Amino acid sequence: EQESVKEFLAKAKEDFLKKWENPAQNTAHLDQFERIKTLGTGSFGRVMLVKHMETGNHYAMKILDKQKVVKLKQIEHTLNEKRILQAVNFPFLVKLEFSFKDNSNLYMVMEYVPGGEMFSHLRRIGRFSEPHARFYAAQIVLTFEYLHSLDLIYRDLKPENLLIDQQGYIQVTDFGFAKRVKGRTWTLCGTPEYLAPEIILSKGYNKAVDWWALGVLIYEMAAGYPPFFADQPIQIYEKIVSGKVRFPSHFSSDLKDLLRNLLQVDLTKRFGNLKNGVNDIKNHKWFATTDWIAIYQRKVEAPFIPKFKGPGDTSNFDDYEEEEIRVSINEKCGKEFSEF
Amino acid sequence: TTYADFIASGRTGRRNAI
Ligand SMILES: c1nc(N2CCCC3(CCNCC3)C2)c2nc[nH]c2n1
Repeated sequence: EQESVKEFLAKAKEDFLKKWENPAQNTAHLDQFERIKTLGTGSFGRVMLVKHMETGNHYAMKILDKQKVVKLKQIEHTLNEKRILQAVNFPFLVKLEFSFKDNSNLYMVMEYVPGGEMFSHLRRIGRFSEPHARFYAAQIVLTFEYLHSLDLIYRDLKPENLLIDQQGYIQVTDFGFAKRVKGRTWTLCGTPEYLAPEIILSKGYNKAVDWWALGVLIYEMAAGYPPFFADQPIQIYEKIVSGKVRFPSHFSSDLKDLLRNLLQVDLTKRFGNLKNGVNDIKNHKWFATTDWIAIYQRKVEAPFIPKFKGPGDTSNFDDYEEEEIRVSINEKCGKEFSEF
Repeated sequence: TTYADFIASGRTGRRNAI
């Protein structure tokens, strides 16, 4: 049972390390894509819907301005993002199809996930029923089991970073804070609402911060609002560090029990961080109806199927101000992004 | 209600990374 998981994970590590040690580089060119529409813009850069002319396939192309990455001190984080994304392979992790760079920009061409962000659906509907949230939570549990076995820390879990595919399953799309680390790490990064108390308290932290963020995600999906919110991030931190969580009266006893163990300030008591590892989560009563293999194999019927008018349809995404992709005649930050 | 307090807050949109 856990022997089959062990075997699966061992072959997964073998495939990952080959790509980790020998990364794919310069696999396409900007001129091979027809730029269609901006899907999103933020600290992650700009993401555009593109059409690959040689195949007619649609993709999501992330554009990062090299000079902006430098000013924002995201060089190493950007090199981590691309190195890890090109190396991983899991049903709930978005595929990196091509990467390349020019004088001005870095480009990551990923599979286009047309269902839109979980965030959009979650805010509109208000909240997900427990079976609905459990279906998505189970996919993250398996994804973190996969990632952590490769010594990867994720650090960017939130509904804004989870997309819904055509089959109703989750696609984890944001590797900007992902890092391969064996010991502890100290970078202050992530989103206020999702930060573990050890990150806020400037301690060295590890993969246990991803299990805390999962507690935050499960609560927000099932309640419609996060366990710790305020108008200012300082007030959110004050709530996270105090050891108090309040649950909606509609929360089941099993759900509250799982969430008290995930949103555990004490690391020697936090689920996912103990001797039994991920099995403390997989075997919790709230997950009793979950068939982990059927979830991985994508055999379970999804609680929600997004509206899909056709290929290239962007109705599940918000509208953004379009800006022209300007490529300078001069190479910027060549040395910094040499390995990209 | 907590839902009404959340909806009236300035943190219901896409949240920026720190
Ligand atoms: C569709 N849309 C995407 N994005 C558009 C919405 C914002 C995103 C970046 C921020 N985190 C969620 C996804 C990027 C994708 N990023 C990768 N694949 C995608 N498919």
